[PDB]
Amino acid sequence: VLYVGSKTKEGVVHGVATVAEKTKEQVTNVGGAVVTGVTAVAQKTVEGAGSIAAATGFVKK
Amino acid sequence: VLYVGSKTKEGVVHGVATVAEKTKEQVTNVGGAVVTGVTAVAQKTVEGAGSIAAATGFVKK
Amino acid sequence: VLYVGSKTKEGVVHGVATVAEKTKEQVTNVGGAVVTGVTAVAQKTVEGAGSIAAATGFVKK
Amino acid sequence: VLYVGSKTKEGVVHGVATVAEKTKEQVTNVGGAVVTGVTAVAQKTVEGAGSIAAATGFVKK
Amino acid sequence: VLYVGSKTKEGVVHGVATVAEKTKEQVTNVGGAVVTGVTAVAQKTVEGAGSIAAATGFVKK
Amino acid sequence: VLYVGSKTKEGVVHGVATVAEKTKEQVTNVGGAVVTGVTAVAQKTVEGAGSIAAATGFVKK
Repeated sequence: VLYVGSKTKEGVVHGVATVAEKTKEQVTNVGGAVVTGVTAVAQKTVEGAGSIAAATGFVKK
Repeated sequence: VLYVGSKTKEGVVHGVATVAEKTKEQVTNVGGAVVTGVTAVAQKTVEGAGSIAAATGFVKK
Repeated sequence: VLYVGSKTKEGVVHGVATVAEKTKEQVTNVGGAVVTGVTAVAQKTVEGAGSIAAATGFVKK
Repeated sequence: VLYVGSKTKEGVVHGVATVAEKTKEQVTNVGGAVVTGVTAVAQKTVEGAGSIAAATGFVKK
Repeated sequence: VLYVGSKTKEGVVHGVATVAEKTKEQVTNVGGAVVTGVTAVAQKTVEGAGSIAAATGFVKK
Repeated sequence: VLYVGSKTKEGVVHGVATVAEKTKEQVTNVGGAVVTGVTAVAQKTVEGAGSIAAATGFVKK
C-alpha cells in the first residue's frame, strides 16, 4: 500500500536539464525510469536470482 | 505502508541540472530512477541472491 | 511504516547542480536513486545473500 | 516506525552542487541514494550475508 | 522508533558544495546516502554476517 | 527510541563545503551517510558477524 496526497496553487518543475555549448562530447545517462510532474511517484520491483543493471556513461577499448 | 501528504502555495523545483561550456568530455551518470516533483516519492525492491548494480561513469582500456 | 507530512507557503529546491567550463573530464556519478521535491521521500530494500553495489566514477586500465 | 512532520513559510534548499572552471579531471561520486527537499527523508534495508557496497571515485591501473 | 517535529519561518540550507578552479584531480566521494533539507532524516539497516562498505576516494595501481 | 523537536525563526546551514584553486589532488571522502538541515538526524543499524567499514581517502601502489 502506497498513499500520496498533493494540493498545489502554483507549481514550477524541471526534471532533467542539460546544456552543452562548445564541448566535444557530453553524455547524460540514467539507468532507471525518469518521472516528472507536480506530483511525481515511481515504483519498481525485481525478483529472481542473479539480476544485473549496469548503467555506464561510455566505454573506450 | 507509506503515507505522504503535501500542500503547497508556490513551489519551484529543479531535479538534475547540468551545464557544460568548453569542456572536452563531461558525463552525468545515474544508476537508479530519477524522480522529481513538488511532491516527489520513489520506492524500489530487489529480491534473490547475487544481484548487482554497477553504475559507472566511464572506462578506458 | 513511514508517515511524512508537509505544508509550505513559498519553497525553492535544487537537487543536483553541475557546471563545468574549460575542464578536460568532469564526471558526476550516483549509485542509488535521485529524488528531489519540496517534499521528497526515498525508500529501498535488497534481499538475498552476496548482492553488490559498485558505483564508480571511472577506470583507466 | 518513523514519523516526520514539517511546516515552512520560506525555504531555499540546495542538495549537491559542483563547479568546475579549468580543472583537468573532477569527480563527484555518491554511493547511496540522493534525497533533497524542504523536507527530505531516506530509508534503506539490506538483508543477506556477505553484501558489499564499494563506492569509489576512480582507479588508474 | 523515531519521531521528528519541525516548524520554520525562514530556512536556507546547503548540503554538499564543491568548487574547483585550476586544480588537476579534485574528488568528492560519499559512501552512504546524501540527505538534505530544512528538515532532513536518514536511516539505514544492514542485517547479515560479513557485510562490507568500502567507500574510496581513488586508487593508483 | 528517539524523539527530536525544533522551532526556528531564521536558520542558515552549510554541511560539507569544499573550495580549491591551484591544488593537484584535493579529496573529500566520507565513510557514512551525510545529513544536513535546520533540523538533521542520522541513525544506522548493523547486525551480524564479520561486519566491516573500510572508508578510504586514496591508495597509491
